Amino acid sequence: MYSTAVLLNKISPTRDGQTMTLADLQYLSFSELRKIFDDQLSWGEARHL
Amino acid sequence: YYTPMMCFQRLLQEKQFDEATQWINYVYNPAGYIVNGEIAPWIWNCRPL
Amino acid sequence: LDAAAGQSLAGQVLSIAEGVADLVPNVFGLACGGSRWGAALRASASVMS
Amino acid sequence: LDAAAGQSLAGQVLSIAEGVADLVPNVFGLACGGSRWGAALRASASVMSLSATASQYSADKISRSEAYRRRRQEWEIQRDNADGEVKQMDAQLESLKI
Amino acid sequence: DAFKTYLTRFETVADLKVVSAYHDNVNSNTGLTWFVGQTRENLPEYYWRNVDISRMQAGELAANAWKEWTKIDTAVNPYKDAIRPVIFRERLHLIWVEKEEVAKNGTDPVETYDRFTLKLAFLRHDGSWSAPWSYDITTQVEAVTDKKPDTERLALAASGFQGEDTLLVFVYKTGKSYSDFGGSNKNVAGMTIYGDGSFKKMENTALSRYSQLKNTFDIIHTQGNDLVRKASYRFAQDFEVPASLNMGSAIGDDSLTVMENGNIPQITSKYSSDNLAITLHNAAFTVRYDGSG
Amino acid sequence: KITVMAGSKTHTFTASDHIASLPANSFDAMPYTFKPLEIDASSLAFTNNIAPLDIVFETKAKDGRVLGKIKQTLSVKRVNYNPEDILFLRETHSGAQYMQLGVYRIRLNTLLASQLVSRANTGIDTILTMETQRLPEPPLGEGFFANFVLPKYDPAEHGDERWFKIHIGNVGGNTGRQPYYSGMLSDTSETSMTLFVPYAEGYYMHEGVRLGVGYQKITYDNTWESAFFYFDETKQQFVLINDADHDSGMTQQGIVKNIKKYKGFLNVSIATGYSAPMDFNSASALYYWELF
Amino acid sequence: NVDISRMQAGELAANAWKEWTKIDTAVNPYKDAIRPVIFRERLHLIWVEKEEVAKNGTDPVETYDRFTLKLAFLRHDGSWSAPWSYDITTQVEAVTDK
Amino acid sequence: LNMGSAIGDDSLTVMENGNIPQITSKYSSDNLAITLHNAAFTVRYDGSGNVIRNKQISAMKLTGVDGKSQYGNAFIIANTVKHYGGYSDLGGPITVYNKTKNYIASVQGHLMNADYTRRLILTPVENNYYARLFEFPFSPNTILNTVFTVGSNKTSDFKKCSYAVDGNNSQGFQIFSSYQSSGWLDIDTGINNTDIKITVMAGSKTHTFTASDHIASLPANSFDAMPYTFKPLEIDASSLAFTN
Amino acid sequence: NFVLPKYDPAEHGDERWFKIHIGNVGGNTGRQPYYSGMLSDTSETSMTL
Repeated sequence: MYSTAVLLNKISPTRDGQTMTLADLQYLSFSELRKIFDDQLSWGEARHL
Repeated sequence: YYTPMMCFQRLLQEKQFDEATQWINYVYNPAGYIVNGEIAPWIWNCRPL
Repeated sequence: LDAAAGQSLAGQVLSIAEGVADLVPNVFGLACGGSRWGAALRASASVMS
Repeated sequence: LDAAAGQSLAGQVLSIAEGVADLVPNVFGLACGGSRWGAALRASASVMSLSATASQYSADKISRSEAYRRRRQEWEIQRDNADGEVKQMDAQLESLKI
Repeated sequence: DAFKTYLTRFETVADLKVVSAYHDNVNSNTGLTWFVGQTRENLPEYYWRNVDISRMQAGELAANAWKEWTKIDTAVNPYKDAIRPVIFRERLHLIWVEKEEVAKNGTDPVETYDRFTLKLAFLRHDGSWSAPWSYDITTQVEAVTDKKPDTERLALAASGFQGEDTLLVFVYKTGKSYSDFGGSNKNVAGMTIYGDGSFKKMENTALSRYSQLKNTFDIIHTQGNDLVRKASYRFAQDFEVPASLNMGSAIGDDSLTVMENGNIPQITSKYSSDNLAITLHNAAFTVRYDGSG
Repeated sequence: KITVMAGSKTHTFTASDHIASLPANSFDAMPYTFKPLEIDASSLAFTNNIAPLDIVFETKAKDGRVLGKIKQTLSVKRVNYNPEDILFLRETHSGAQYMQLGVYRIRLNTLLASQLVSRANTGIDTILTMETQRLPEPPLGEGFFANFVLPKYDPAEHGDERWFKIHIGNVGGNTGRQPYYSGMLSDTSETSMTLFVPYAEGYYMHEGVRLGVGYQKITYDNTWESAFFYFDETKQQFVLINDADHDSGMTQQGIVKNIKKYKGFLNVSIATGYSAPMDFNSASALYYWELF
Repeated sequence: NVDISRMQAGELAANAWKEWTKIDTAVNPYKDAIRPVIFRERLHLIWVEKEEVAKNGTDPVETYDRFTLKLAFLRHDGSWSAPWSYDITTQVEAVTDK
Repeated sequence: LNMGSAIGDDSLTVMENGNIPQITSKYSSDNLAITLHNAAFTVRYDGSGNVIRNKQISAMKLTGVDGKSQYGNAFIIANTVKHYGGYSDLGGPITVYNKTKNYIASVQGHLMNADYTRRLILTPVENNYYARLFEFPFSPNTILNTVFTVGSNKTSDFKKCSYAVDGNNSQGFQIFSSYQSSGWLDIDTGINNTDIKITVMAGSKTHTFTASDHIASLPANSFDAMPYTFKPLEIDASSLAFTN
Repeated sequence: NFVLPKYDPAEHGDERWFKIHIGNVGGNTGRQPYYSGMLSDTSETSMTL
């Protein structure tokens, strides 16, 4: 496989206006990030990120 | 069921603790279990019980 | 010393394979035979010893 | 002990050479064959046995050395106690003089 | 002197020359690559190691990506270099061949043909090796050696077909190229073994089904007597997928219900020219009322 | 419902049309099974021969509440048996084994124990020294060694970034670029390095073999900017092409007239007869770390 | 072995020599065909062996002598690696004039 | 064969990897011929490790307005340089003088004062700010150890003046860091094609091969490490005195 | 899969236990007890045979 930029863009923006970075999302363990972006990517990509 | 507590009991007999707790968590964990990045719905980490 | 005991604990497989593999006749042609009779029993003695 | 364990640690090469040397047929002419079947397996078994032997020797050697080390510590502590008592009763002695 | 003995052991472990490699994957991008090599001395003892090229950064490989050598204690005496590592039941197995000068009974001239013994054995959870299964392949090797094993270099390739948990091993004669399997090509005779010891020679069409694995053969390069060895690969028909999958359970929303036994037990893939078609059989789960406690 | 997404394809099968056996209706454990589902998947992006697909069990009630969303992902692996991309082991006549994967070469074994013997027949001191630590080793097959010196870092020319990717060009069947190396640039001096170009007979296609460099914000991969090389046979040696502007040159396909000096690199040359020093990062690195 | 560099033309001190050392290799050479050599700047020891063999498929079982050239080299511990073996029966037959 | 490396003279340079990897001997009737293939070594401008090295070589390696280079140029350096005074003795500014292109290149390891835009000051008195000779500004507030471009023929004046004053802002003196320089020393990093050479002596034969006639590949001409490789050398040596 | 009703003394009677029997098999057209169970007087009993 996956492109990190493509995935982060797929989740973009960061809800503040700009694209988020990996450092922006430290952020939360796997389950609640799968919840907060449930409709916006798949399980495998979540694992990847 | 038997071998995990075999190892656990021996560890406790040698004043080792943290590895013993890590070991016995294989059979029970009050904090529940983590599988596939998620909290388990079962209660005991051994099916027959 | 545990390593010594364990590597002792793994001679039985090879010794039994030796015993069973010796049964096949080794001479042939116009004078066949020559199988090491009772070899398997000595293999068993070796494994127990 | 060190020499014995080390030299027993060098029988494996010869034994495995024996194993690989026996596979060749020894009889020939009009009755060929006679190779010792499965001998190499017994060679491997023997090298395992002698390896375990040398390891036993090594463990005994080191255990014995550590036994001496402990005995040495014990001598040291009791000698220190002897000296402590010596100077202690020397102080007692100066008290008795005064 | 202790340093000297360690130096001796270091040189006998360091001069190791690798002789076979195998890849537990159907591509060249991920997986674990396994090497077996033989010592410089004239004694038959072998060492194995493996390395992860998933971490390969295209020309750069860190130290930790490797594994140290490891002795194989089995008493194998393989003929020349017909020794090879393979993986099935996702576990390691070693395969090799043995030459023995046997004479057929009831011949006035006692001719001395070469029986070829196919010996397979696997490493267990303590490195202890089970005794090898042995099969007779003298007929097939004679056929592919053209009754002259000695004049021509022999080799075998091992591959694991996990579509049905079988082993595809091919004995053949070295060449600059290789034609399709099955029928007129007499250079390659394969052998399929099931997970128990049942061996089967395959007929022409069954052979041709695996024709595409012909790329991983040990080919004499065009520069004369040059010999380049290729690592074997796990084979899939054209696209590998696990035959079953599952994700167990999950807590339902609002902590009032759960679902469980999410499983897809039968997964089949069929490749028709360009099309890849996935069929899932008896995919099922269950939904039951309970909370979180 | 079950939703399957693969590439641009999204098939939803509900119990309305793919139910195997509809269960009872109560508050009990309701088991749900489906007819064997067929899913067509050919539009997959097989990046590195692996294509990911996802399967979602969606369970919801008529009130609008969702009973739950099961997510699972599968990888589909494309069998790839091209001759060029299967690694194969080669041996030099000097006895240094290595493996080749496409363009890359990795040394596997080592050939140093002989010199350890030579020194250890004298005192131990001789073993554990720089000269033994920098013993030469034979080349990794046929090829050559090229020295590059790269300019001091400049935000104006190089730009945002200080690392750079040196890429290979004309090799095998891949005319396009392939990242061959990465480095970090020095903002206080010019960086010196030596790279081992591999070789095979007829391995290079048209116009020798290229050595290009990418700085971000810029890359000199246009015509006659990357360094160019070829194996000259009349000299039986590897020779560059574009050390300067020239009006005639002997490329792998003969006489060429439009020759310009290589760009980007401060300096490019061939380290003739140069032997790589004793490496501490090979497959056999751990033994060297242990021994030294 | 001995260093004759300190030879003073007929006279040498004892230290120029070195004490004897047993070779533990199980070598049984024919008569006196045994010899030391040095390469890789390390010792190697070479000898030949006589084996009474009969060529297969001969109505008279003649007993020629296969001559086995065995080379083994000393290691840093003094252990002897098992020898490489080569076949030189044809050349020895040619030079011995049968 | 190999000599490894050796320290250059004057504690400013070093010669590395002197090695002769390929020796071939050919015997033609009487003649003995030695051929050395890919004879090579390398040169690296670096000292034994002192103030002289870490300051003056960094002065060499950094450049200025002329555009990189300034290489092969004569410099007026100091023998020994020592703390003289100031607030705190950090790296401190010491300069070197290119005479061919009259450049003041001063280097400082680290700074302490971030308010005063202090001046590169070269004064012959160390005690009179009105007796100042050399004053030079900053483009960046922090110093990047920049060129200062003397301009005129002040080589001897540079030789006479000492006591590089760092602060010397409007307050008059404000000693930041001055360094004693003792005597002065001359260097020239220029080298000629004939300058570098290899000599082989055997018996009555003395063959000198320079880069003028037996050069394989001429390296860069800069302040970096120059690797030197020669053509395969033929050396005839037949009249040797074989003693023993 | 069998799901069996919640126990009722009116329709079941004295006993909450039940015997599942096999019929037409082999040569035994008669009854043959195949399984036994306890019925749940609070919920429905689910089992797979």
